[PDB]
Amino acid sequence: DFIAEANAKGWIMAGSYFFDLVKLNGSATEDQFDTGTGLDKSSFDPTQ
Amino acid sequence: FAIMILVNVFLRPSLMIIGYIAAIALSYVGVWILNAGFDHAISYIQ
Repeated sequence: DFIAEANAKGWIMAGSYFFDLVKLNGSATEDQFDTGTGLDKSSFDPTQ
Repeated sequence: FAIMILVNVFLRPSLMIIGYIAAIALSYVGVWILNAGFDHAISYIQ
């Protein structure tokens, strides 16, 4: 979709799409575990 | 050998004035170049 604005946009910002272009040409050449569960934040003190 | 220098010393002052005023605005516009693209130039980066 970025191409349409690039047309409405000009050529004096071409560089700012550089990593977008790599996102395209590269695509032209181209066990699950829970993370952030929060059980680590629990606590257990035996001395209490 | 006198020519290129005699005009030289007679032009220079006005010339930096010419390069002064424009420069103030130019760098002005320069900032906005950045404002034109920076947020889109860091899109995937952020």
